[PDB]
Amino acid sequence: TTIVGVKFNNGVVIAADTRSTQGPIVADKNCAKLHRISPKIWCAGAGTAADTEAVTQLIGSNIELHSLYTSREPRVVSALQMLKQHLFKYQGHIGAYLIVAGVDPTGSHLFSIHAHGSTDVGYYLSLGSGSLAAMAVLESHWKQDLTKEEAIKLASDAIQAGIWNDLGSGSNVDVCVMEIGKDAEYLRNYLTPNVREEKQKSYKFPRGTTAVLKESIVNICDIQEE
Amino acid sequence: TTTLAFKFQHGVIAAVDSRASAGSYISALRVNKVIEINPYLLGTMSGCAADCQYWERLLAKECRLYYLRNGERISVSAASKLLSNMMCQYRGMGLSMGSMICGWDKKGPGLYYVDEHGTRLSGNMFSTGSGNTYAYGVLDSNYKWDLSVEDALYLGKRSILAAAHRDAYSGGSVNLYHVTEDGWIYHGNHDVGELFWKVKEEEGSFNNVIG
Amino acid sequence: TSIMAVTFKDGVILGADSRTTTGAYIANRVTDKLTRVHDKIWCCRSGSAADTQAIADIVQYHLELYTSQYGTPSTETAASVFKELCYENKDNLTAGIIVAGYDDKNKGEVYTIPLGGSVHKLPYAIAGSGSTFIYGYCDKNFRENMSKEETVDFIKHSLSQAIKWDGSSGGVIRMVVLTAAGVERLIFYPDEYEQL
Amino acid sequence: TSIMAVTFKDGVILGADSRTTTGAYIANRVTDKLTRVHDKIWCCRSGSAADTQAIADIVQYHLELYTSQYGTPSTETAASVFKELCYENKDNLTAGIIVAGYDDKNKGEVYTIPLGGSVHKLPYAIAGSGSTFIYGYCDKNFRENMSKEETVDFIKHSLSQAIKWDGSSGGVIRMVVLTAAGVERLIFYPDEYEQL
Amino acid sequence: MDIILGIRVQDSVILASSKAVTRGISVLKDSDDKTRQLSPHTLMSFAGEAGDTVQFAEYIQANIQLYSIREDYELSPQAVSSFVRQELAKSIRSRRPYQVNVLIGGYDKKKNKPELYQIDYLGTKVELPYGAHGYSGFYTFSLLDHHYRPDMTTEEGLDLLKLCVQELEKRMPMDFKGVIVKIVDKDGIRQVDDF
Amino acid sequence: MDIILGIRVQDSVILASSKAVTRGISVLKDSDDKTRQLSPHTLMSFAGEAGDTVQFAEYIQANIQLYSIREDYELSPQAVSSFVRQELAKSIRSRRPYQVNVLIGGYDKKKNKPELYQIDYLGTKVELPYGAHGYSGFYTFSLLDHHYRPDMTTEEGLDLLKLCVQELEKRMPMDFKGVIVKIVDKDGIRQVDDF
Amino acid sequence: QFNPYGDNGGTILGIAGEDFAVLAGDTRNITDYSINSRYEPKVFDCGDNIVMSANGFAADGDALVKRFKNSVKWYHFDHNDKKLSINSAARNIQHLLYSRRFFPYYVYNIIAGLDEDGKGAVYSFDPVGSYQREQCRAGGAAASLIMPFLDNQVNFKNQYEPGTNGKVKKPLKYLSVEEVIKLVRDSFTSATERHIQVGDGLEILIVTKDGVRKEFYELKRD
Amino acid sequence: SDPSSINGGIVVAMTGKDCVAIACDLRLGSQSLGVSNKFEKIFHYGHVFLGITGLATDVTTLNEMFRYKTNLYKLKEERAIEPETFTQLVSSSLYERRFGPYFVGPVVAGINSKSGKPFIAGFDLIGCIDEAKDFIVSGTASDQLFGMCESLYEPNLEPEDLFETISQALLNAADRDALSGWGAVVYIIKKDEVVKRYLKMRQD
Amino acid sequence: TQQPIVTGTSVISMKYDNGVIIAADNLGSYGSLLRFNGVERLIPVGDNTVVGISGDISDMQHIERLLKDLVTENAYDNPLADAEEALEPSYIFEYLATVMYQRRSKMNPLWNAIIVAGVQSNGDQFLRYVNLLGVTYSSPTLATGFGAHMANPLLRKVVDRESDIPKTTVQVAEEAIVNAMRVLYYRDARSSRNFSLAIIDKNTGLTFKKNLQVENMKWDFAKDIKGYGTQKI
Ligand SMILES: *[B]([O])([O])[C]([C][C]([C])[C])[N]C(=O)[C]([C]C1=[C][C]=[C][C]=[C]1)[N]C(=O)C1=[C]N=[C][C]=N1
Ligand SMILES: *[B]([O])([O])[C]([C][C]([C])[C])[N]C(=O)[C]([C]C1=[C][C]=[C][C]=[C]1)[N]C(=O)C1=[C]N=[C][C]=N1
Ligand SMILES: *[B]([O])([O])[C]([C][C]([C])[C])[N]C(=O)[C]([C]C1=[C][C]=[C][C]=[C]1)[N]C(=O)C1=[C]N=[C][C]=N1
Ligand SMILES: *[B]([O])([O])[C]([C][C]([C])[C])[N]C(=O)[C]([C]C1=[C][C]=[C][C]=[C]1)[N]C(=O)C1=[C]N=[C][C]=N1
Ligand SMILES: [Cl-]
Ligand SMILES: [Cl-]
Ligand SMILES: [Mg+2]
Ligand SMILES: [Mg+2]
Ligand SMILES: [Mg+2]
Ligand SMILES: [Mg+2]
Ligand SMILES: [Mg+2]
Repeated sequence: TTIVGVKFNNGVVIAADTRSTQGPIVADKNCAKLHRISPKIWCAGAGTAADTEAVTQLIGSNIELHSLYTSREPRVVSALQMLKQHLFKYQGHIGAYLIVAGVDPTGSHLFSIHAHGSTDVGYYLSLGSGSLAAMAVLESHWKQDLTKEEAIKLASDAIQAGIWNDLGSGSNVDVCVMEIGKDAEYLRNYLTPNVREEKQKSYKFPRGTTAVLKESIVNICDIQEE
Repeated sequence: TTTLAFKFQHGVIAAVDSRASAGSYISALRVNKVIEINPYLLGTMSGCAADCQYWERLLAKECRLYYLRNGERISVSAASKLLSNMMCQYRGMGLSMGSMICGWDKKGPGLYYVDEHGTRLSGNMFSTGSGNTYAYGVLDSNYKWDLSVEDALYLGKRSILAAAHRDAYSGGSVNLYHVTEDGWIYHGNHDVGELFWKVKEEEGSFNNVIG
Repeated sequence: TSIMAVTFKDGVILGADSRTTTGAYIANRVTDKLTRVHDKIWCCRSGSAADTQAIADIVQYHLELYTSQYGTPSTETAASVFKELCYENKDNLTAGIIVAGYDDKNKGEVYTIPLGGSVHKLPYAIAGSGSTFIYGYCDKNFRENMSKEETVDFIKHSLSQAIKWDGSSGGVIRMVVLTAAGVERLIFYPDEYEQL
Repeated sequence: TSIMAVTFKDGVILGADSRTTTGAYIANRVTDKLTRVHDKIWCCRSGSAADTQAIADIVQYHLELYTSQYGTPSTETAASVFKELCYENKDNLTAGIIVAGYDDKNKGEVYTIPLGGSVHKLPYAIAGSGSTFIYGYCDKNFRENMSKEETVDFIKHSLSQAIKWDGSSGGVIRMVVLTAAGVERLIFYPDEYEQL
Repeated sequence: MDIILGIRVQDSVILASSKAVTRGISVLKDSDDKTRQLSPHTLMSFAGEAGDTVQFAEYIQANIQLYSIREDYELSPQAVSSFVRQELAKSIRSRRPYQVNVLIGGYDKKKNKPELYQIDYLGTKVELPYGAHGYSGFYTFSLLDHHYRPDMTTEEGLDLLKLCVQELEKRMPMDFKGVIVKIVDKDGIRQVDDF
Repeated sequence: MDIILGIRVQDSVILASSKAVTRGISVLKDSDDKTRQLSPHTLMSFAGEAGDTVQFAEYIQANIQLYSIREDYELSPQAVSSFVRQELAKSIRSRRPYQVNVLIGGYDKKKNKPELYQIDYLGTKVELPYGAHGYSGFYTFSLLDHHYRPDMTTEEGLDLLKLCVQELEKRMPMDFKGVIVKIVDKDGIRQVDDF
Repeated sequence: QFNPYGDNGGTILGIAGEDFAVLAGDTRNITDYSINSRYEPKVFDCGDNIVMSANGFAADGDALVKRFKNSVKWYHFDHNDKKLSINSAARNIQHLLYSRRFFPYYVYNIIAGLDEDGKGAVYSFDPVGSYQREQCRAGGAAASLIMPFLDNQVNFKNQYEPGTNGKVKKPLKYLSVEEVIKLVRDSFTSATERHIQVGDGLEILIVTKDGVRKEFYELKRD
Repeated sequence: SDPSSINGGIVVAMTGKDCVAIACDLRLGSQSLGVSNKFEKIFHYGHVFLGITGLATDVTTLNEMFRYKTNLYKLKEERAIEPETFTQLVSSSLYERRFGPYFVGPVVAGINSKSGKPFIAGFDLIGCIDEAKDFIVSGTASDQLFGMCESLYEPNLEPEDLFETISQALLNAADRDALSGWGAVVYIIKKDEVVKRYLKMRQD
Repeated sequence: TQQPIVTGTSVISMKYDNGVIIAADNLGSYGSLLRFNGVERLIPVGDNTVVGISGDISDMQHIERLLKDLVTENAYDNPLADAEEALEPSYIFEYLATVMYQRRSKMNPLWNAIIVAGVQSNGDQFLRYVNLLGVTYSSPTLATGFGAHMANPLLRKVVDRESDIPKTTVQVAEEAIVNAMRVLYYRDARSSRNFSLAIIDKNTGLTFKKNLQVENMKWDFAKDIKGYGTQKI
């Protein structure tokens, strides 16, 4: 997994690859690692997939209720605090490694959070197995006062470094841009540099190739009238 | 793996399955678990394939040298003992080999069981490998010394089928051999998939399975 | 990690490196280990980042509630709340914390809380993996009632050496000055402190 | 154990504490860790007492036989014989040795040989459990081409601090001076070096 | 304990269970009945860890007997087998699981059909024409696969069962001291006193 | 292997040894003869780890047969037992010891006396009126302690031996597939073909 | 503790035709989650019209190939420049592997070429030296992904003729070199998609009576 | 020892043109011993189909649990549950046992009754959703199935063509797995008709 | 079997149009202690080869002596020792690879990761890796330890495949190497600012650069970072 977060002039951008693995096998080639906690607070997750989704949905649910209770738009520091206290309580057993970003009435924010509950602040961050390849790119090309366009480029380039160089990462690049005073734009499959080439042959079989013993209609309808 | 061999009126039958596994993965559908040592000697294979192949092909070297020095063919008893002595040298070193040495010599048909511990047992009937318990069931209830070559061949064949069906690490195909005083005779490769259905219909067995 | 807190004439100064490591990988090179639990009561954190953050957050909550009821808490009181958490949860925590604060009555005070959860009031304190390499230097060079400028130089030189020899320490040297005048943050970059 | 060897203008000086421990029991409080392998080639020993004695005895034998055939050996040659023993028998040895010697051609030289059996030629070297606490102090205070009196003070102050903080170090501070003038032994007692 | 076998024929279910009980290196008993009647037309044989087996069996028996009295009605073999399975699936994730494998032989009076259910200690249920637990199946299934028909009589079922026991007695290293055989049919449960 | 028994009566030594050989969970053979004739009036039965037993027995046999040819003379049972003991005491401190326990039954033609020696794999030798290895003695020694006389006939020795085997067959969990019985007396060694 | 073994990934595939044989393998070399090389040749021409690949622990693989190439050289010296037949090479390799029975070469090895009647031959080996002639064999990391596909598309397993419904099997018609190469490329393209250690490049060595030819194809680099 | 490979078994699902297919083997074993050749691993709740591989006791338990929950859903909602909604229910139910999980590999397949859109999904033992467009695989021969599906599959296959593709993917994967086989079933699912076919295969 | 005591971190390298570049820092670490600051881990062999070594320093010094002896031995009875029969990079590597694999086979390895960089007689670039297991591989870019995870991604952006080598100049290649060394200093806890760099060109020969420093570092942004989440001061 390669996930990154990059701050810029008027907001923040996060990105991620789309590969999920169990051992050396790829389970999903186009998996979605960018999560919506609230409309303008999104987080990318690495580690155990069920945990990143579950912890994100739970805090996102409680954030929504909090927003309704307070008549205010949710803050990134609230999601950050709720996530870290939840993860700390489970002493690292909930394997969620997240990059949390968003815009709120206070401004734009970018944080990382580890499974044991520690949080970090930064202008650029990376997590996952490909975080070293991505951070190498970020440390080489990052600068203060980036534009929106420059930050998206930097973020996707950082993910690509993970895609090509880390076996735990691959396939496509997902991006989400959170700019101040605007709707957050979720760019699913922003880049698609790993389309499979055409196969040499068609493996469509002649009808009747497979040997059959019995046939039967399955009743999926309810009990009928009359 | 399921192997069996039994003495009877007209020599000895040898039957083996053909499956090879690496964990749950079936690595080979068609392995040859019988080695033709000489025209009158056979050896079955169960355990580590490398050990079975190496030490039984090395046995054939030693049996050939016996024939050249003495001008006479080696007995089944002597051949089985040479092999059991090889195992005794690597006693404890981790070899894994279970085999039956089948043949015909001056005393008539001969059958010896040999394993990696150095064990050497003479007998009328043996079976080795993960599926040997299933084969023994069919063998013990149907075996007679009065068997014909045709019926004996079928018994060994049917016994491997029984094991191939129930044992997950046995299957693929059945290799049959019939050892006589004029030498061993190969009776073909028999796919278990095709054999199962054939036997089910003709014999009426395996009623529990739908076909 | 290389952290220290030093009392001087006008109050107390906290100092720290900015390195966070996962084995040999530097997970954060610009970490802020100087943490505020009250206006003029700060702490230096070493050990588990998760543990020391969780502790400091709980302490900040306790002192905020203390303040609402009883007014400004003493540095000793803050150290006691840290201690209570570190001592009672010693089996499950890995936290080495230095507590430093400025009162007008008591002036600058420093309390160190090592792994076991014991408390030790000292003129100055050093902690973290990198502190081992500067026990000799700090003992030889520390004086009581130093000036602000002297104390800054003492911490800068001390942490410079701790960073030089300790692989788990590095980055920038952060400092926080606590006096009657207020709270001042200082930062010193590699090109400055490496040539010392 | 706290040991060090320091080159200076007129040659080289070796220094050591005198403590030998079995756990927390001090088995010998007046140990001599400064060992002679040739007239003006000495070594400082740390780690296993049995191992470092066995090694030094073998080296002394090798250099005595070298001398009978080829004349006085260089300090580098002595360090190489130590290295060969420490490197080739690394699985079974626990020895941290500093080799120091005086030639007329090469003057004062210092070679440190840590656990793995690697060799490092340095202006000065520190080793033993207590050395950790004086990396900062020694790095800040060492100068090249010091006088005899300055070098003695440097070693005295350095080992004083190492002894102060390290439980495995203590007793008297022994020193051996290697120059053209000859070989001088020095000793400094607790009442002298503790008040520094 | 060791050996339990089951076979469902045309009009009945036959259960065969070993008689031996061993403590340490000594066989304490050679006439132990490893079975409990759950209802007039439902029999359960069992095998597993010492103590747990009887404890679990008697607990199931009490529950089915309680149901029978409450409703004045006999539960179907299928219903009983599902209740038993749930109790074992419940048990496997407990602090200390009950290490018990069972066969449930019953005659369904509604459908007029014999039924044999095999359930292991994990709560793994399967309906079978013949079944076994432990190593018993390794020796006996090849014979059953060959000789079994669904239209067999009770007498033919007993003869095939004798052949299975003979094969076990020949190729098993352990002496299980023969088997007690019981038949479950429309008339209820009865024991074959000569086997 | 499992079971080996020995009894010295008035004018002979009787050895009884089990017939079973087990590989994994399957009994491969039920007619195995766990014995070797060392000399015309000396028999050795054996039990222990697979392979080692026969290997050791045949090695001892070869050595005694070599001695017999060289000297044209049969060694006394005592002399053979001491040779065997030394080989086992030698073996126990080897890189890989031979895990074999033996009974040596012999008739001394010089003294006109039967003799039974029990030797374990450590090289622990004892001369006894009756003996056993492994767990065999736990079941049988109480019967032998009660019924044994030194003036017993060979026929009485066989009857007491039958009682021992019956007790084993009742209280042992393992099926050892009966025993092969052999008698050693002044006329040599013979096998009892019906037991 | 020192672990003398490692895993360099990679996957290999041998297919025997009627009068030809192919031995293919990916060119990616890895440790854990890192790529060492995108192009590190794994299939080698060993002389005498024999090709070879030892897949698994690369150090043991290189050592075995090096020793076999050496065995071919000395076979010429000792037996008057006689051509080493594929069956003789196979038996020789068994003894090379079994010499380290108690400290094995950690590799799955395949050789390919032509038998003495000019027909296509593939031999397959386990790490300890068991071997056998085969028509079709995939080895290495993605071996379990590829073999079932080859059972279906090379030996027509579970395929029957339409209309008969399971009564008549699909006849085992022979495959051309162009047809085999298509199946090889699709096998590796599929393996690359689902196996992280497979990718970068595919190198195929084709053996005929005319000699040994090479073909290279790009694979996905992620 | 490994709970996910004690009993053995496999499940595979595929999408086609206005159709889906889901298939499974029929084996239940105790490691090497084959116990049953009639242990079906595919269940259905209305028009939503669920295949489950792994530990057999949990397969049975989860089927009974989802029958329980879908029957209540229907009584309250007054409609049958849809594949998308059921997928979330499976995920929620598995994650509630995060630290004491069911050792299973579930697979959902069906067609949304309102949109008519084909749908498949796979899960790990603890609820992570894999919502693939092409195919989902599960079980002891999942590596084999991935290789078969990835080469044999092509999008927009007609129901009778999809049947052949999924059948050959299952059969040949099972024949390279010791713990799978002993029969096989294939469900072909269209918006308002479902056909079930038992396949003839080798019984070893 | 042993454990490494005094250790050296990453060695990084890449090919360019006319030759190869290799670099490694000057640190000898003792666990987390940054013990020795003047350790040369690039060792030239003649004027056509540089061997870069990471891992155990005592074993490095042993290898250094083997190479020094190899040069001495090659000159024996060799009139063309400084010409046609001089040591090639391929000879030096194969020798080391033989030694490494033999030592692992005796369960007593040299605890190192080695990169041999050089230029052959015919002008061809040589760049190959070998380690304690005897594992060998070649690539347009090669790196050991942390360099493999952080340097290779950066260097592969310059030379992604074989066809990019002729398009890459010595200025571009050195720039990439120097940047990678800065990145490793930011992120590797066992690295130092001081390093050595060597260029072996088929035209200009061997250029060995000592006492290089990581420069142009970005740290200013650290002043704005406060707390770990909610803290504002
Ligand atoms: B990435 O590698 O961090 C990635 C991020 C995730 C949010 C999609 N993680 C995974 O792919 C994990 C790796 C892993 C394997 C084994 C244990 C823990 C983590 N995979 C899964 O969570 C996974 C695996 N198989 C099916 C479903 N999910
Ligand atoms: B049989 O199962 O004993 C068989 C006999 C051998 C001659 C082919 N052995 C194997 O299948 C073994 C695994 C095994 C399974 C069950 C019991 C014992 C052993 N596999 C191998 O020998 C082997 C060798 N190379 C590759 C794959 N498998
Ligand atoms: B310092 O090294 O003590 C430092 C202080 C912390 C408050 C930022 N701790 C760490 O870097 C620890 C590891 C450690 C190193 C040395 C001594 C003790 C502990 N790291 C973490 O807590 C950590 C690392 N990566 C991610 C999350 N947390
Ligand atoms: B010093 O502590 O390294 C010292 C130097 C030695 C040459 C006199 N070593 C010891 O005191 C060692 C124990 C030890 C302590 C600290 C670090 C390493 C080793 N003690 C002995 O070798 C010893 C103790 N008692 C009897 C005999 N030997
Ligand atoms: Cl922190
Ligand atoms: Cl001493
Ligand atoms: Mg540092
Ligand atoms: Mg002291
Ligand atoms: Mg069951
Ligand atoms: Mg791939
Ligand atoms: Mg089978």
